[PDB]
Amino acid sequence: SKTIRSRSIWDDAHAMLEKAKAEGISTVWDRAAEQTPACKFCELGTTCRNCIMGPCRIANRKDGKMRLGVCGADADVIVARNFGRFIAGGAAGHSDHGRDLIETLEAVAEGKAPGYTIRDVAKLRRIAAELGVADAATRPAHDVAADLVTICYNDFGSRRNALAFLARAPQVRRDLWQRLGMTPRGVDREIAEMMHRTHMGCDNDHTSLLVHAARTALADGWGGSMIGTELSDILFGTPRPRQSTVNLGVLRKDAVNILVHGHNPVVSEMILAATREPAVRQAAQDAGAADINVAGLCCTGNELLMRQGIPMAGNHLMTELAIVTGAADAIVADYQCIMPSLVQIAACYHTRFVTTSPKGRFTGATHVEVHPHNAQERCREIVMLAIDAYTRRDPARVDIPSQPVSIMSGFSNEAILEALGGTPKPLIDAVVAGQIRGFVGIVGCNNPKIRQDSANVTLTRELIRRDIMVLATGCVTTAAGKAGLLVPEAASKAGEGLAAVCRSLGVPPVLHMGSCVDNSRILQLCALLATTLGVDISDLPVGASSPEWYSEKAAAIAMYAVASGIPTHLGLPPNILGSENVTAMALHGLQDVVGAAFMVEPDPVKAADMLEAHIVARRARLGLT
Amino acid sequence: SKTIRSRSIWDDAHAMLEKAKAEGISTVWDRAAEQTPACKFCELGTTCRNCIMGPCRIANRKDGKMRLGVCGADADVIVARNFGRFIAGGAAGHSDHGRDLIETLEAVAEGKAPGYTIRDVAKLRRIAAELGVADAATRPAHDVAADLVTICYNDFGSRRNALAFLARAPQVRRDLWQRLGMTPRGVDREIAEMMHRTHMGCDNDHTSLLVHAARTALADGWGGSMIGTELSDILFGTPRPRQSTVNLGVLRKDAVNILVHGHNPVVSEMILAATREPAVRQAAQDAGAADINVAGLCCTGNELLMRQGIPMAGNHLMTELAIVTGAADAIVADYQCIMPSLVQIAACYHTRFVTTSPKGRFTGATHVEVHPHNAQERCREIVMLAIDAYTRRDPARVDIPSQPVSIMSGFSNEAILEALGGTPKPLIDAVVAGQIRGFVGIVGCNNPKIRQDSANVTLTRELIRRDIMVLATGCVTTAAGKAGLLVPEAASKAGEGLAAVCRSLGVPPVLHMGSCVDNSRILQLCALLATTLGVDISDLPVGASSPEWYSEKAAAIAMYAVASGIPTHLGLPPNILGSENVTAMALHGLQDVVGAAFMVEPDPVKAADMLEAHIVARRARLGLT
Ligand code: SF4
Ligand code: SF4
Ligand code: FES
Repeated sequence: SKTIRSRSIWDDAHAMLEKAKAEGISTVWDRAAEQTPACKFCELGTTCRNCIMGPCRIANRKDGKMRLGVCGADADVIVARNFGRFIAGGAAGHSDHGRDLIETLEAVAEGKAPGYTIRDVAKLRRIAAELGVADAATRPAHDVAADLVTICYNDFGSRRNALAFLARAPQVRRDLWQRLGMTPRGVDREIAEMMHRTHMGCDNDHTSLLVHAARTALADGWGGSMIGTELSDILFGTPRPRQSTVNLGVLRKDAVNILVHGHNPVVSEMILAATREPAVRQAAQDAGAADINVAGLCCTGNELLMRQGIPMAGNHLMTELAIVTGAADAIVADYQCIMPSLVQIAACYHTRFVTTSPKGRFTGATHVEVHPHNAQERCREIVMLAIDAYTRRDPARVDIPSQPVSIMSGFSNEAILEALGGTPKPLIDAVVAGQIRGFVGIVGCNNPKIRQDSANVTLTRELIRRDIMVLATGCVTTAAGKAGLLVPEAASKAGEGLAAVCRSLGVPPVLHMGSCVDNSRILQLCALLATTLGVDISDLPVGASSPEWYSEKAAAIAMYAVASGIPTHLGLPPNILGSENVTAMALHGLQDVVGAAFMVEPDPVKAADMLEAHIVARRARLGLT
Repeated sequence: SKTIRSRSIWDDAHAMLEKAKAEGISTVWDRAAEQTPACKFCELGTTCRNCIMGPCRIANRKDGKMRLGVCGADADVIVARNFGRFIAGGAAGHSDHGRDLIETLEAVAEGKAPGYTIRDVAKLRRIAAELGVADAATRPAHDVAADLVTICYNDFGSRRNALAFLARAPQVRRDLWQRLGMTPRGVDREIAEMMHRTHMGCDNDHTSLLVHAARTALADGWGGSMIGTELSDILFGTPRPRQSTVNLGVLRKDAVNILVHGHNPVVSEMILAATREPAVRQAAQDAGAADINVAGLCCTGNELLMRQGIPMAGNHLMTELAIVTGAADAIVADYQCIMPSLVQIAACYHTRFVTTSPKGRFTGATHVEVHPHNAQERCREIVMLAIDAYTRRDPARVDIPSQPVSIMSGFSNEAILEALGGTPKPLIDAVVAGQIRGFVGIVGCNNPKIRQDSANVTLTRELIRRDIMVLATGCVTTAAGKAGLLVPEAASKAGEGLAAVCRSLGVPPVLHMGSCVDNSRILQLCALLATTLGVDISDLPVGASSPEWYSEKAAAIAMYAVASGIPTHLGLPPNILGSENVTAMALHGLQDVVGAAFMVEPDPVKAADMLEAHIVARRARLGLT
């Protein structure tokens, strides 16, 4: 229908929205329509529930009433406090993700994690030496792991002056954070101090609350997310370039289709291993299946895509539609961005909805809790549930749409530097020469307010055309992939400068750099370039963008990009427009403080113009053409 | 007027409300009226702002729409997540409070905190030995302090299985927390994990979220609050019984009046020490003042009351009215419960409003930031500001309304056990004999929804009539004090059994046990009694009540009281009544799990009936009349 066509740009999504409509299944778009219009105070941020002297709303009335809360807080404080807690929720998701990776590596170091090993021992020694472990190159790998585990855990403590990975930032960027009071000291500490500041009668200055919001988000990018990325590479291998496929067509009628959903790869890496055991493959064969086919959703799909080339089934707004195919025999979920509607839609079919984390509980789900010491045993049990669910699949309701699209994935910073001969010198020369005018990381989510991936794909096309290389992470990866932009042949869709560089390296114009925690790879690349050139990150021709973000995590990623000197664009505004002072600080004031600011622009073509203008100005300050 | 009469039960509050009305000064009651009626969805908790697919509201509509959020969360999840963040904000207040006391003690142990010492070396050695410091009885005091600092910091890390002070709870209670997965592991970790669970698509089971809320609150009472209390006694002294006074009459017309506001006594102890320096006193008398007069507000006033006997000017809803007296020459604030309206009301007078913590910033306030390495220097500077403001006090607008009421304060557990001869046996004997039928800790705030202190005083009167001893902390202290119930002579207002025990020990029927962190003193006392009798805290004839609470911290205290087996009464409900399942869990379901539950009752007499009934049932299970 006209309505179905306006919800997404993808054929596989349209087909499933027709199927869901015919079957009477409501989707995220339907509930988004119901929640429209939204509460004007909640939209603007001028509402507060932090105590039961309230709840309060700030209104502009003729009689001057309701200008302040019961405690006396004005709109600036109330909007800033809400935005501060919004950021802290996002940093906390990445905080727990990074914490689980430390526990897993500690379990490996102690020999209490059957089925886990240190896949990349060379990276473990490099990271441990970088963070100061003594004799990281020669001591036994388990000892080196235990000492890195200790360094990581101490960043989750309250005794550090600065996070351990903060050393990667240029000295000028560290001096700036120090003068401003933004230096992140502890991953959990900043979140706790934010929750304390936003309590009634604590931090009642909107400038102070936003400064600590930056510090909280910086504890994510250079802490929770960076620890998660680096330890994931140690535990499961550093990504290298590889081919794979994307979209709902990666589901097979003839196979047990297991969709992994969530973020943490500690579970899905063992799910994948259980599917390869001979006895488990025998059960699938005894059930009439040709194979066991694992496919990814959202960031845990990105994780298996970067390290294993596991095909990605879809991104955020594709998750419900993947069950509508009738071929999803099991959804295995850990945490974050797993819509509870999946439980009800799975109940419409044979699909087993299996939760695996103590933090990711869903009423009505099948809970098989997974920890490092039992993951190999539990994941074997979970795949068996999927094989059993496969036997009850109704074939008359199976409709897997579309043909999978080829993609190239696995562009970690190690892979990037390897493709350049080992140093960033060829990369820097291309920028100086003007072949690659700059880099933009397009990151983030889908959002029902925006036609699915319309802004992600348009902005990607606009940027590579202007010789601006795109680094894609998160749910943008699937948008760039389904658009055919994640393959080296996509250089024909770039400008002459970017196309020529890409064709000499054999890489696509859009580099898939992983999941949402892997946005720390972009911080690492930016820090590595600024240090080499002897400048700040705010001098590099770079930018960040999330045209269709939804989550608190995307807010925290955008905030730590801005606080790190990266001009960051958002397609939709946060719930802050009720305060002009907070809005001006987010859009303009931060430029005077951290060298970068937020941009809110729903037109992806204007967004490309704005990101390009920042790049052009930074190129001028570097003395480039 | 009739309106002024309905806002408070006290004459000193009535006089300042009459004064503020003639001077055209809006108070917290005026703003509460503007915010009434409140938003229904915010009141019920059935609104969510956790992502920008929303904001969402859950409504009971005839057309069936808006039953779920955009992500699919129902009312049970949305209300439970809101309550979880509500609890986390309260636990974070106490967390940063305890973290600051660890920092002060560490600065003292390092010799980098002029003017601070270890005023109770005896308690330092006892506590450090209790938590496992080697040779704590004989090693140098600073060395023992450094080891206790390390132990305390580790509870602010992520490597422990249980907080250090949890060993105080009886084994049966620790085994229960373990089976339920409620054991608090890290003060900051539980807060960070709660913010992760409440992110979209993580924890979507209201039972699970509520269980982690109890864990998050238990990390407060047995962690942040208990560390804050014990380290404050080590740094500033263990409280002992002493006489003092309460209400706005503690302000002197002929003296420089410095009101200390907030929670942390690291500041106000050095403020008081600054007013006792001879050269500082000479400056006040050279300015025309008879002396410098320090008086307390809220919990930092409780701290100076417990350890120094400093008179208390008032509690929560008295803070604005204390400036309206015209005699408040300076307000010294740290953090929590400091209404931003105090800056505006101080601007109506000569009053200087001074902030001292980097976490408690107020636009327009005079910021003199205090840290252990410069507190002695800065606090002298703050008192000099107070003397200078005193020279500008307009005498025609001064109106100190009442005569202070005598109180007795300082009833730490150490003081209680000393009064009993060193063992709990005389107390246990009184309870077995029926002279003291039970204990109820009356804790918590004021709230404009309830006539100030009307429910606090009425419940306190009702409980001591029934031979139930009351333990008072927080802003209840000022209510019980102004009603004359904090002196030994108040035994005449108690039943025959409690009066006899009180006259025998020479103590009041209401024992002031300190600030809001000092509610950990109540947990310690219950744990000591349960351990001595070989039962659970849920077997003791005990109760908790906050008849006029408002803050997130009061909610957190109530949650860890219930989770520890103490039946807890709230005069007003949290924003949870939009979910019957969550309300039934808090009011009934928790009884089957932790042995206690919440009670919501705005009638203080019925609150006494419910509290007394729980105590009677527990006396029966112990085999008592
Ligand atoms: S903190 Fe202030 S603005 Fe927020 S609900 Fe409480 S009284 Fe209202
Ligand atoms: S988390 Fe769910 S209920 Fe809350 S605002 Fe987002 S979509 Fe709505
Ligand atoms: S729902 Fe209460 S203000 Fe938006």
